[PDB]
Amino acid sequence: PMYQVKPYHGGGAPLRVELPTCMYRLPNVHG
Amino acid sequence: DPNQYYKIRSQAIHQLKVNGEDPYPHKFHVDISLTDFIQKYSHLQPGDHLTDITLKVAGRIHAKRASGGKLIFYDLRGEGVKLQVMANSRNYKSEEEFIHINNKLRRGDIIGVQGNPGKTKKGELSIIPYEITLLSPCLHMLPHLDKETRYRQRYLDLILNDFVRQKFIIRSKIITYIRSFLDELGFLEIETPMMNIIPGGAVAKPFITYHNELDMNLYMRIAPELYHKMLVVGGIDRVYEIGRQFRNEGIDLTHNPEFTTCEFYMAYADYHDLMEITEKMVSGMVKHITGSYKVTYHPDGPEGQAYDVDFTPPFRRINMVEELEKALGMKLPETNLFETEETRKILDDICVAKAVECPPPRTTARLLDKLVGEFLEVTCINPTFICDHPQIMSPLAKWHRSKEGLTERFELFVMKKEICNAYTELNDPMRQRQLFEEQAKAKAAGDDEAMFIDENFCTALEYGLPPTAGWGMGIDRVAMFLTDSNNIKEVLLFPAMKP
Amino acid sequence: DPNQYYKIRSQAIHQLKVNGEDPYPHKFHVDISLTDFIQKYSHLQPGDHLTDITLKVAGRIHAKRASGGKLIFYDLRGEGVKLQVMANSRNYKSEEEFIHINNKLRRGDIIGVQGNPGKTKKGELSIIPYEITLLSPCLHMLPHLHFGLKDKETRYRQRYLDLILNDFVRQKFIIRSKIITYIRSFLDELGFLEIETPMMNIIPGGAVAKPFITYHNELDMNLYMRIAPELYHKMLVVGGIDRVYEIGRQFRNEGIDLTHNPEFTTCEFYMAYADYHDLMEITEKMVSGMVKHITGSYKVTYHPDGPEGQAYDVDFTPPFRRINMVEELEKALGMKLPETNLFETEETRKILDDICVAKAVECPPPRTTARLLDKLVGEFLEVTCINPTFICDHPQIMSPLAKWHRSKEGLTERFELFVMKKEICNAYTELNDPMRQRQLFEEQAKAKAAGDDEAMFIDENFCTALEYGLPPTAGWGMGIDRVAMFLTDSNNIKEVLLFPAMKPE
Amino acid sequence: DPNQYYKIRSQAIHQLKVNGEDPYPHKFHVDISLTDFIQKYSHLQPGDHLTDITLKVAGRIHAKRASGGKLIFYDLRGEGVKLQVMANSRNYKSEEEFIHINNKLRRGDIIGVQGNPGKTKKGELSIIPYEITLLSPCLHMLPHLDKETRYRQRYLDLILNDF
Ligand SMILES: C[C@H]1CCC[C@H](C[C@H]2Cc3cc(O)cc(O)c3C(=O)O2)O1
Ligand SMILES: C[C@H]1CCC[C@H](C[C@H]2Cc3cc(O)cc(O)c3C(=O)O2)O1
Ligand SMILES: N[C@@H](CCCC[NH3+])C(=O)O
Ligand SMILES: N[C@@H](CCCC[NH3+])C(=O)O
Repeated sequence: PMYQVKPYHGGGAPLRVELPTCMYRLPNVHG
Repeated sequence: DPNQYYKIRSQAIHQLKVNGEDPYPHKFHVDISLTDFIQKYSHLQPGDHLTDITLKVAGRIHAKRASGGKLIFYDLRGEGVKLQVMANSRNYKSEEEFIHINNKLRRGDIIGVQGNPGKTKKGELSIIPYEITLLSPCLHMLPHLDKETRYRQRYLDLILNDFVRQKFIIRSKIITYIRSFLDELGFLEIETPMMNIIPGGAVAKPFITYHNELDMNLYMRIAPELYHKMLVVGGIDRVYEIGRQFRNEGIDLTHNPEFTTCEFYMAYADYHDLMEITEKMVSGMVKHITGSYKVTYHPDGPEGQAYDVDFTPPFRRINMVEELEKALGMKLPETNLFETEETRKILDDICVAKAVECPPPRTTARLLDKLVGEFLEVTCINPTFICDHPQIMSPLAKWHRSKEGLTERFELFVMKKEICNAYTELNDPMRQRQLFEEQAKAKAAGDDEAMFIDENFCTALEYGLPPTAGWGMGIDRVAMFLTDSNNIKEVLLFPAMKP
Repeated sequence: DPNQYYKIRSQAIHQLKVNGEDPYPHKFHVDISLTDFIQKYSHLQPGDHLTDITLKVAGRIHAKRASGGKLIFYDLRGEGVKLQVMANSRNYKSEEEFIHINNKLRRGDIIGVQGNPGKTKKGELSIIPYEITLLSPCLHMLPHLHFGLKDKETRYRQRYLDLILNDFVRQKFIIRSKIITYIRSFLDELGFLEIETPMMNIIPGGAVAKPFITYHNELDMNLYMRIAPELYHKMLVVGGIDRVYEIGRQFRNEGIDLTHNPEFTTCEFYMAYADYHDLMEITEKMVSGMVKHITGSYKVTYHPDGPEGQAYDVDFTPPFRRINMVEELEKALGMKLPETNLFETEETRKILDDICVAKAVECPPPRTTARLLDKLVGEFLEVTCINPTFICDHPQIMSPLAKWHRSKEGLTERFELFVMKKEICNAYTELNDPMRQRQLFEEQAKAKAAGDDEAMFIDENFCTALEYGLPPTAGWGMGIDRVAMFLTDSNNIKEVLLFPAMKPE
Repeated sequence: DPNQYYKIRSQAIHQLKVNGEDPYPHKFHVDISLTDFIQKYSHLQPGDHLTDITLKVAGRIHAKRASGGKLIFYDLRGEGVKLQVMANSRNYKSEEEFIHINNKLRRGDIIGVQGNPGKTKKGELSIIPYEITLLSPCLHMLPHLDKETRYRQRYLDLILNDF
């Protein structure tokens, strides 16, 4: 096996991108 | 009749425009995908109707079926799945509007649906609309259920044929898997020029183009090889590139003029290392994507027999010259004699005797290549390494450390077709320059297959390229084998076609 | 002298080949990277020597320093870091081999080193070799930071020299790679399919540009290198693939300057059932997220005029400022503009021409309505876009593939994202009415046949695809190289291209 | 003792402020209500763990229970319902962070949870966190399970009494 080289992304943790988001909703109490 | 349909529908849609009914609305607010809808409500019992839940979905109409005067079913498709729309006037916003929309809609139309989850008596999952909106009408008569048409109108192919999408999803998974594999090994993903003053790194007829601002002709790249090695000289020890190459050659089942490859270069590695890495990458790829090491392939298409191709490592290895000797039933010259005219003549004679055709020029490299094609490559069904090519056919490969006249090179073959090419990189600038001079001399004599000499690259080598091994893979061909396609056009979204 | 150096070293290396000393060995077994070596043994105390640990490393000699007859220091570099080799005669395999190898090696050579971790009295982490092996000699006089190379042209013509000598260059291309990887991750997670579409076309489309022309042997016809993948992407959306993206090369046969190269990399994506409002939100999220991930914060320092000019912090903190093109331009001009639509009207064109003249805003022929507006927008609006800024609602006459604005007559649902006066993104709600699209193509066609050589060709095939029904959709493009420029503090596109195109030397 | 608790927690929270750990963050992106979460995943079988699904929820901690050194249960309440948070270091973003957050959190705190739907062996619906965020700490000792107090501090009445 070839000698180890750490990934350029750092090696800490898998890339975790910030994604778009949507304010959650609660149901109509009267419905 | 299709022509009539188009004339009639076009007029009806223009009329919708004139009447201010907006047949191409700007925005429809899809709430949930069809896939998620199916997943969320498949647990429903026949007859159920969640009147409290209203959702918005969208897709393309593949079927329209009336049942009485107040009920119409639409087959709504998207994302490779389907959902029934069960429209009864009783649940619709209004009866008049129910009438108007149903009269407006046709097979092929893109629609948005607002309604409730439900299930028919027969147990068919459905959405029961409060309102249906036309999002984009189909002006043509949608086809139902040759290959030319599939390739010239890929969008039609994609609409009608579920498997096509799946092939391109698999293609994408292959590429993404490779990036993950190399990134994890500490490779840097790079981009090198697609336009070159001098094309190199392969044997191919190039595309030529005129660049205006530089007032000079340029060639489209046939490979990125020489740039990558210069980057390794630059001290970037591990590099890779997945990108397009261009070869101005013929089109057939396994060749397209533009195609996608992955090349990577690894300092302090040799060809033995690249064999293990190739095995691990390819076997791991097949297993991750298909669920096992064995994949079914129809080399002659579905009309013929199928074979399970076994990617379980380790792969079979054969040595070009030795195996060719066995295959021919005759002793070949010593490998240190492969540069001689005597050997060329011997190969020419063998080709004649065995009825192996080789068009001019009948050079040693080409005659050997034809022989290898005939007697060795055809035996490579499962993944097979063909190794230790003569130097005369491998002008960028490093001489073999123990076999005089050979090189430390391998090719990986699957189902008689080449998917990878790799070698310990030649890093002796004097020997590389000698080989380039021989190429250029052959080129001037009339051998079109000969390489151009690249001075900038040779100069780069003079600064010191570490011992290094490099590797290339034909992505399209890999995709062919993992999608059971025997025509490269199946794994290219828009293949080149004669108009 | 360098010329003499090369002759002498070449002969010496040749003599090594003759004597069977193998100066280009096939395989050396590296045990550990220099980065790992440093991380593992930085803890050592001055004077430490781990005699029980033997490791193999490799790299390029950047310096050679003799200290008496029995001690030599080599500055060994790789991976952007350095490690000192402290070669002591008594620790070497033998004194005779110690002399022989030292007499053989020169600055620049690639070597492999087998030895023990250690640290000098002065506290310098080192490896103490049992054996050193020449892996690949440098035949030229290797340049040095003090002298060289800062000369741009040499740097771009011999990028390998630039990478060897200048650590910041490697760092720029690492950042560039991180940008692309970030975008793929972002789009993959939103369910987009990464696709590849033809780079060679019968008709180039999807942008305004001069194409490259080439000859295809098999089909015996000329083909054009793509200027944009846009029309293929929309046909696939028609095909039912709702979300697609492609990061790839485009070719435009135009000028070369600080922000323009004839081949450059873009990302385009197309998203069914989205409009331009959705794409602004996604753009803000992607770009701000990218900047914070890569740099550690939303604020980036940039030198728009290079290191000899003033720097500015660019704030990518969302939400981005939004301005409407015509509105803001009218405010900046202190006057109202004439209304325009799809058709070129001489009255309107003349009014814009007069405005350009009065404001001393240049516009080379042809002085079309769209081009005069473009120049005006450049002078008065783009120059104010320092922080990321959306310029929105372009006139239809500037946007032949953009859908008409649902509430603003004569305008379109389009935006461009500007950073430091340069446009890093272009996007719009896609025109999906075939009759309207064909109509715009006919106007483009007229204008070509009238003298606009950048104007679009009718794509009869694409219009046909639109006739089968393109869902409401929004598309987007990003100039990857420009983003890289802004995130690497480069004001020249050549800094973020490994091998930029250069006029012959 | 309630007075002592308040003095001690107040100091700890001010310290979080000084250390730049932002104990009152501006925005947490709730993905789904607790009610919908319960409705969506009650069909799960004991032992299940949907590692492909990540969701964000929020609420008030009504109970904290350690089980060994690598497992802590939080009773998360809101909307008149409750959801168990099953935090094991093995599923958390990192062990060190797992330690830090658990040491920080107390009964009463408002928290945001990012994690996967799951079910314990015993059949308790749960969310298994990748990350927990303190949204608003409770500085006072939360009461458990006169009428004057209920009427003068209606918010306490509402927290404690579902009816
Ligand atoms: C980089 C190389 C390594 C060997 C396999 C493969 C060869 C490549 C040859 C080749 C030549 C050509 O003119 C057109 C094509 O579509 C291909 C191909 O797909 O496969 O990729
Ligand atoms: C696809 C587009 C969208 C807008 C930003 C960017 C524009 C693009 C224009 C452009 C034109 C050209 O001829 C040469 C170039 O290097 C560029 C560039 O880098 O930026 O990418
Ligand atoms: N450039 C080669 C692939 C890499 C070979 C090893 N450097 C080809 O096009 O076949
Ligand atoms: N093709 C555009 C980018 C995408 C615009 C939105 N469809 C360009 O080259 O500028």
